[PDB]
Amino acid sequence: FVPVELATTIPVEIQQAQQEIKLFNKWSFEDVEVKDASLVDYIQISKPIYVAHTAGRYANKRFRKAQCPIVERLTNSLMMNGRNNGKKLKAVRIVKHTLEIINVLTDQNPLQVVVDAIINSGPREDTTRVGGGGAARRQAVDVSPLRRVNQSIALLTIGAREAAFRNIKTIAETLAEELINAAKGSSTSYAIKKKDELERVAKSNR
Amino acid sequence: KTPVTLAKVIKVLGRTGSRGGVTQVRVEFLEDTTRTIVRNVKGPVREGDILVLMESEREARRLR
Amino acid sequence: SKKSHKDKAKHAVVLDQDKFDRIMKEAPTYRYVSVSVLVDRFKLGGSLARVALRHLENEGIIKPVSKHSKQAIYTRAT
Amino acid sequence: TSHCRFYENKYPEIDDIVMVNVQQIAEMGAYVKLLEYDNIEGMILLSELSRRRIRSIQKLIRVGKNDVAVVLRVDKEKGYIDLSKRRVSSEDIIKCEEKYQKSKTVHSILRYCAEKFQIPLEELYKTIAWPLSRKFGHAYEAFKLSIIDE
Amino acid sequence: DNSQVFGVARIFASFNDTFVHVTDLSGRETIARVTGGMKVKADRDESSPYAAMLAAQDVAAKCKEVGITAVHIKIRATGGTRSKTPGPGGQAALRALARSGLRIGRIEDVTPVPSDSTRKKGGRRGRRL
RNA sequence: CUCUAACUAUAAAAAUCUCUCUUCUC
Ligand SMILES: [Mg+2]
Ligand SMILES: [Mg+2]
Ligand SMILES: [Mg+2]
Repeated sequence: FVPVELATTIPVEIQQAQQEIKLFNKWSFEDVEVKDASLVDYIQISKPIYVAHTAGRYANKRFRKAQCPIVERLTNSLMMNGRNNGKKLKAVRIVKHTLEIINVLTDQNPLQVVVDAIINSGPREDTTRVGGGGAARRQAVDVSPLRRVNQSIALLTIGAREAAFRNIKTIAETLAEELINAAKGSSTSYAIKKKDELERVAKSNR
Repeated sequence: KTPVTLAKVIKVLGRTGSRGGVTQVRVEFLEDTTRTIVRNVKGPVREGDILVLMESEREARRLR
Repeated sequence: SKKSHKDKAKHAVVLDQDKFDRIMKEAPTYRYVSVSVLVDRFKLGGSLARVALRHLENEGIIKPVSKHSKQAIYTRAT
Repeated sequence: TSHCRFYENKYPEIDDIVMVNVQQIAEMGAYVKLLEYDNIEGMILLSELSRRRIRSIQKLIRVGKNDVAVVLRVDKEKGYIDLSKRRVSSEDIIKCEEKYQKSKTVHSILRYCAEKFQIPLEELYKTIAWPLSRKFGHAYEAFKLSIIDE
Repeated sequence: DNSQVFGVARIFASFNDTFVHVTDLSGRETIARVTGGMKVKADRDESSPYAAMLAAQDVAAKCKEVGITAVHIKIRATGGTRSKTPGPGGQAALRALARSGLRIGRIEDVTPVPSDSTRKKGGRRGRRL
């Protein structure tokens, strides 16, 4: 379709009809929906971005974290445990491999899988340490949606890191299996397990 | 059973808690918006946001 | 410290004829073909996982997806 | 193989007494295995852990060893148990530990028989142990009578 | 009157372990004694509003199944010589009855009042915590 | 030259302390 005359020719799939901004020219930000209405407005699948990595002024005001690209936030939160500070390119490669795996396993256009996972892994009831001295008992509160998504993404990345540590399954594979098991109700995922523990300990200490 | 309800917060009635992290929210049930409750939220939130609850009639007092 | 793992043969590293046959047979019907996944079946130590995995690409037993180093992304050949 | 319940069902009942072993304490308390019933996990969070003020965290928990326990809630869908240790009176703890001692003693003999005949321990408990516990209140008393009366 | 089968709540609400105990309109036959401590464990939440809510729901279910539809509510503090103030669980229990189906009529305070007699517990200086 | 309404939910424990005193006048 319309091979445009250039003295420096972009390859075909990178050229033809790019009036179709997508993630990696592989996965579509269209056909992506959030199930819950609670986590919408705090998941930024609205803007299609070519790389989940962008130097944004996204920590100046109180809620500028809300409109950061969710896949970019997953990349960014992937870098943890000192030996990996900075190194955003490695995190981007890891998320790219994870996106590939999420594609080929359980085709299910991977952005939908990741958004479903973060939706179903955002804890809604937590506890605070109201106990002053004598009755050091924690009391239950409910969770703000921004806190929900942030805690879900942190739980997913920390479970991925824990699984991949000193193990033969590469961090891409571990993150992908974490996301897949989180998208379904599979209690084998670390994130869903800890989130369930949090919800249940909130229920116990209402 | 999962009797969760969605409630849109319309007012932030200040902040409370021991360390000062949890916030008062005046939520208004998305089903039958005639009813309003006050409850206690961990994490930042603005007006117009919605919340998911399991307990519905629990109008918890100020944390202290 | 002490070796509290007490694991088995820490994966097989020398190939066998039956191992060759089972890799050739079961290369499809497993959607994911990555070095760690080949290792997961206790069949492959890992050093030859990339090697045998490359050998599967001699008459298209598995099709590629990506060729980034430090991993391998292969799917069953349709 | 060492496994199987000591009492009738697999799930603990509401408002009963058990004695559990501790293996791990993460942040909210200790979710621990039970030695009076089956082998599933059940949690004690820190509020219902120490009758005295919460001063010694590891001294009173002693990871790896056994202690009296009381079950509050049961989730009869998945295998989750809510449990405590503060709420067992000084009068109670002794009967708690006596029941555990009896249950543990009856276990090993049928363990030996199951190992020797390669029969699942569940089958031996279903066949001989449970009807004895129904007849006599407890199986060890049944074996004491078996020494006396055939 | 469209045959609202009246009953009476007779809420007892102290600083400790509020009570909800429905009887007949004559105040003789018990219905749904279930108390504050029944539905809470730590014994500290005995007076907590959530305890009242849970006991209230249990009473509401039992009351609706036996046949009492409308319930007359009386709140009773500890009363006598002791502290004259309605328990914190009373409001929660009343609200919870109000929501859960059973209709409400003629709420009044029944907390007894002495003629300042039978000297109160504590001594002269009293509790000196 | 003119009028009486809004009311909440705090108590775990915390004992003791060695020198050394130096000043105001055009
Ligand atoms: Mg004092
Ligand atoms: Mg004082
Ligand atoms: Mg002295």
